[PDB]
Amino acid sequence: KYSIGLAIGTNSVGWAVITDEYKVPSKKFKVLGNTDRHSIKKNLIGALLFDSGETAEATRLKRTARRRYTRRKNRICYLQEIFSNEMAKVDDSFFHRLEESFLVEEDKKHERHPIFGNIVDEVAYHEKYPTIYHLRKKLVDSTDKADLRLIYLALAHMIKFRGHFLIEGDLNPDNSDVDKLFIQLVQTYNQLFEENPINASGVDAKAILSARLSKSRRLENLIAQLPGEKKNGLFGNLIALSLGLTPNFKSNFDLAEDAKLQLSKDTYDDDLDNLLAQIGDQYADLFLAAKNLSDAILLSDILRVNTEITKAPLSASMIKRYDEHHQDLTLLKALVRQQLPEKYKEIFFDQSKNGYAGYIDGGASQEEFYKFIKPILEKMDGTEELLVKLNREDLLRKQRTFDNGSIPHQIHLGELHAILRRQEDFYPFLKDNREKIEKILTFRIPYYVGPLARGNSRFAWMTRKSEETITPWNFEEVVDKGASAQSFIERMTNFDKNLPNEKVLPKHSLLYEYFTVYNELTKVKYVTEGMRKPAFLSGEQKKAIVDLLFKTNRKVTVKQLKEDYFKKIECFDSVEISGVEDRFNASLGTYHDLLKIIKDKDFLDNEENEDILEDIVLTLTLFEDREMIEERLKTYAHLFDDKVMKQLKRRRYTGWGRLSRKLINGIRDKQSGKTILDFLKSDGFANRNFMQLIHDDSLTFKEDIQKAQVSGDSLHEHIANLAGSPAIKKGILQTVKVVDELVKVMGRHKPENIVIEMARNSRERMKRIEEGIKELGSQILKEHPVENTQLQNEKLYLYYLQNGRDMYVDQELDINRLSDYDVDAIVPQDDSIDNKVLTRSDKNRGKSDNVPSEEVVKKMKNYWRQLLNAKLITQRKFDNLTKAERGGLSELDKAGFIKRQLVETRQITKHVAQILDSRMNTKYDENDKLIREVKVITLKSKLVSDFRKDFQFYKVREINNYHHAHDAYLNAVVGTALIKKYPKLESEFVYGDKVYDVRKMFYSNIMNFFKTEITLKRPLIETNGETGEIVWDKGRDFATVRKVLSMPQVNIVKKTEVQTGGFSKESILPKRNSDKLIARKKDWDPKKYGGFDSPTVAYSVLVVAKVEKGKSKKLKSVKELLGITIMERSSFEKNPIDFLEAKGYKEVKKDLIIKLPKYSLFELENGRKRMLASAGELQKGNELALPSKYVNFLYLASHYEKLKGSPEDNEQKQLFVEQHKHYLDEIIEQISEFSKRVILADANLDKVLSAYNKHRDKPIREQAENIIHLFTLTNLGAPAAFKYFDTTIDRKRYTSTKEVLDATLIHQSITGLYETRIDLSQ
RNA sequence: UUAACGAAUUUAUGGAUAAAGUUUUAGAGCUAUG
DNA sequence: CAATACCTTTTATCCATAAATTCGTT
DNA sequence: TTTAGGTATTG
RNA sequence: GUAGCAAGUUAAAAUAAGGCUAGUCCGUUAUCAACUUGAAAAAGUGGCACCGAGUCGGUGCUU
Repeated sequence: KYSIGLAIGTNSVGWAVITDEYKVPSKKFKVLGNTDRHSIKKNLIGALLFDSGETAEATRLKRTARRRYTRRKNRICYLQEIFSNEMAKVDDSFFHRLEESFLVEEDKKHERHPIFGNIVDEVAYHEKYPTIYHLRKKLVDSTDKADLRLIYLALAHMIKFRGHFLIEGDLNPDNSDVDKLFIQLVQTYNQLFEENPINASGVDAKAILSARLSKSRRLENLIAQLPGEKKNGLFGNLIALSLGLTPNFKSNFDLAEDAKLQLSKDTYDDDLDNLLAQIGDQYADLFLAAKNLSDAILLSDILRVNTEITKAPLSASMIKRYDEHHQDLTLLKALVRQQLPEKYKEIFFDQSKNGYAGYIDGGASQEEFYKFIKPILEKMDGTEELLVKLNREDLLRKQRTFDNGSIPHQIHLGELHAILRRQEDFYPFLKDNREKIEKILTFRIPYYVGPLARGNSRFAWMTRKSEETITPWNFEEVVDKGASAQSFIERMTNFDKNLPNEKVLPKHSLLYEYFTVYNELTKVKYVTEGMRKPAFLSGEQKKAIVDLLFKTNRKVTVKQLKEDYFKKIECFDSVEISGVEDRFNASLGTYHDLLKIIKDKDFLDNEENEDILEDIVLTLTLFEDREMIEERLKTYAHLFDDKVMKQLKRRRYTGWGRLSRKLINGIRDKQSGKTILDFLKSDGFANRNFMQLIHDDSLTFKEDIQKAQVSGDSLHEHIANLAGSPAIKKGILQTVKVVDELVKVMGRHKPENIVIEMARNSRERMKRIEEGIKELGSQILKEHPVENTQLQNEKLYLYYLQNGRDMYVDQELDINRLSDYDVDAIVPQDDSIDNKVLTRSDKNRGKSDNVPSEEVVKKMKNYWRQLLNAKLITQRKFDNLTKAERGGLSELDKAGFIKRQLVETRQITKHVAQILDSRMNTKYDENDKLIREVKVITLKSKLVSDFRKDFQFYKVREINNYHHAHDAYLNAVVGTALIKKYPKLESEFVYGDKVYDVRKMFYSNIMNFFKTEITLKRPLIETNGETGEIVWDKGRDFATVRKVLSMPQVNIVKKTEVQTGGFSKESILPKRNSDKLIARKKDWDPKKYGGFDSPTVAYSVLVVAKVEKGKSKKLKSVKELLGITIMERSSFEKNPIDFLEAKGYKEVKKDLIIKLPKYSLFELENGRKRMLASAGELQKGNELALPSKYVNFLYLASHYEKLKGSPEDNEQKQLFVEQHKHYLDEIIEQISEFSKRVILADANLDKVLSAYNKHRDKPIREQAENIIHLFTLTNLGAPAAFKYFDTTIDRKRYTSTKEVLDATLIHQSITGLYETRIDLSQ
């Protein structure tokens, strides 16, 4: 006797209940608690607000760095352990000095100067090496035995910050000059080729090779310069190889098989010698030189500066930055003294000012500093070098900046190696550990391995050869690299849907291939002259046709079936094939790829081999790493020739199948003894399909399957499995939590109907006209020019693609008056450009029931073709216009018109249906078939969207929040109505499998029967034709829908949420004497070191106890709100009382402590409502019930997108504006009584009241839209800033929570209907 | 996901890296003047 | 107190799986 | 990409 | 303490407090009104009809 309608969203679930006669019911509700209100009446319509669901991405990203840091302190710890023994010979407490660099001298346990204890040599250190980058160059270059403490600093500084790993392979410091490497490339080529020598001469390899241009475009430019050799010539392939590329040297040597080489792809160190052996080892000396050039080019963009003098280019690159910075500072500091020496104190001494003082000591960024001084630079003379350096963006540069990290880790290794090479002569431990120390810089946990766990990480999957601790140097022996890489993909590979305990098989599985071919073959029927009736293929032919045609060629066409098997083997001269399409969809693609390599067809058929062949494709599909395949396949090398194995490693397969082995060949019928595959051949004269095999109550598969699946799952996992945005799953879980409570209210009765709905270019318009009159060549673009912002007006925009001519009339159109001209939909209602057309009269097409008539098509069949070839209309736009010559819009073509519109295409909503439908219908009849008690309808969102605009139920989002329940009411109404008159469409809307045909087919505008009068008659009492059931009464029902819409009480609930996440604001705050300064790590008093600030408050707790007051220390009873933070929450839950006493409370009444989560609800005094927004802040209580005539008004007053509808109704819409023009004073009057009652902000309303008095002379459409902003003052929520016209009005925040503590607390259930009220007294 | 196969984008989940920011300390501030 | 103003770490790179979505095919 | 709660200081 | 002037670019150390299961691991996603029952997961609990509508009000019947 009822129906539920839902409207699911991101931040809200909408819900309304509808009757046979479409009233929304009401009911008296009991109220718990100590308050005198023991019952309340509430309408069975509402909505549920909540904060959006948050994606794990933000969180995971924090996990990367959380690890990235606990792995970097570990990398420096590895350096120290090597030095620890040897350094103690040099400095007893060098490292201890560093560990404590952060501690203040009062807390420091050693000397204050780290590199050396003494103040005197520490000064001279910075005196000679102002940057580490300075020292790095010295540590690379000198031959002198430099102090061990310094060597550590340079090396550790490279290991602390490596640069990136986006290059594999090695680069060298020697390969910097491309010409010196280029000539070495030519120089070698002539020491090998005395018959066709080349020459360097006058080519600029440096500029040409190292350019932003394409790795191809640079190629052509170089061979163009040299005397004219071919890109295909040997030299070009060598130039091509050096530029990252994939040359084919087969052309020059004319080898039997093509061999191609890339300098990023792995197959290179191998590919050289496999090709090189045929040519000879002498040739290799060339290719290494070509590789060398490639490395010169690669780092050519990264180290742009000259670097010939030193082996340490990067540090040299810094030292120039520091020296340039120093030079230009003096010149700047000078030139300001010279001409403008009044501003200089602001510039170099004021930290706040984004000056150089702000740039260094203040927090000003390089972009902020640059912007700040660019004006001052151009007021003083000599500022050219300075300014050309500022547009270059290289002026007074810091050394460590955002743009580093374009640096690849290799060039650091080049300096580390150089230092290590220098000083190993002086320090023995260095020579031994040089390999061991470089690996620290070089190592990187390979991603497929993952976090190195000991079963104690949810994320980790790796496998260990020995249970011992992992260092970068023993990684290979302890970590089972491969099996991790298999576990790596396997944990993300889908499971078998039918049997979800077993892993899915590889897509190219040989077993899967057969399964896939025999399943298409079992349903093949052949008709021949001899036979009376068509018959399925039998067991021999399936087993014969596969052996005969599928093993012979890759794809099997139907013509091959009759000629190659039917005629040749069965000697049937003519036959007809019923089941299959033209070619067999399935293929034995793995069979043949395998066949060619091993060349042993006998090997492929012995079922003794299936496990051996399956494993190769499992290992062949799974693994990325060429090294790894070999370790796995070696087990098979005895069976196979040594040449065979070489090809197998090459073949890679990508992709995962649909079904497990256990499903196809494992599961067996207890009675038949046969498997699914074995039933797929030889099923008897009745040959059954795969789906058919599972769905036979006689066989054990329906009994075996269901045993595995029930073994079901809880809702969270049922919900979490759903694919799509994690925030919209919150609305889904909540929307199903909503439905479950509604049934409880209706006396645990199930409802018959359920309607669900979920809701979901400025310059583009200029270019489809720009180029469409360039191919037209017409001057209508020049005759009238326009701007890019105008084209969101429909009628203006249609003119331009049309060229000013009517498709229905063929005449030139006036530019000024388009209001009289109609926008015409090609198909009677689509509002897109694909189906919209602009003509003076929409009747010129002919019958408005019909497609534009043959009379206009004969006039304009050519003109719309000019517009297609100029892309001024789309083929769909054209094909719908032209369709009048293919018999017009066919009944089945018109069926495609409406049917496509009605059904929800979105896969997520469908699942929502199963969730509800399978959660509603539990009973099963005596037959296996399901009992369809509740009908789950999924409604499109546009259908209701037009319904509001059509039928005077206009929606305005921001005045109020009721429109969410309104959207649900309107979904329950339009849905139950559409299924009441159309059970044939039950299958199309409802999740039910029932059955619907397309054949039936007069108007393709589905939304018509509601209409009392329709633009060209319908009775006001509607009934289904066949059953006689009365479905819609236009006179009786439409009043109740406006009556329901215009209701002043709806349940609006904000889901209460404990707050989770980060402890506090992330910033480090400088030292302070505040007691709100949170310690960063225990030993650091934030007053001395600085700490955190601004904790997030998880939830507030209510405390009634005594505290000490005054020097008197008299205990007096206080009742207040304590804010439990996230950091605090752990301690609090263990012992609330002890935790409380530490906060200062005494004599705490434990029983009465109430944990108040965010958004908690309090009613105080005259029924104004306050939401607890924090321990110390509050949020707005109630939503303002502006009467419906205004909502309908303000939507029409706002004059939404001008007017879309028909112009004759639009005049009435315009008339409505003026007739109710005095409402603007009534609207503002509505707010004031609502403001005074609930909102308690007089301060603001008065400037508001004063603002509205001022703009009475401004037009209504301008005035009405600005009035809308004002409601954000009344909106339930958080105070926020709004502006009227030109006046910004600040927010009024409620910085005290006193008033709440003596009020009544409202605990509300998910719908809002069940309550428990608690009056608060001490 | 279509029939059925492929391709691509986007979103979801995960791994391995990088460069900045922020905070305390170390980089003897001097010269007139109480 | 309650106004009033101010504050809130960011930006890159590579690899993988899966759905959903909108293109293609012989 | 802006929300809306901490935080400190004023008239 | 004020006025003059020199100066600045670099570094170490922390990067959610921290936890035990001490791993080159883990620590910001999801989930949550209330009350009874539960270690949790989870289960349990709230008569109806009519006239009406500024945020639910009244009446009749049962209770």
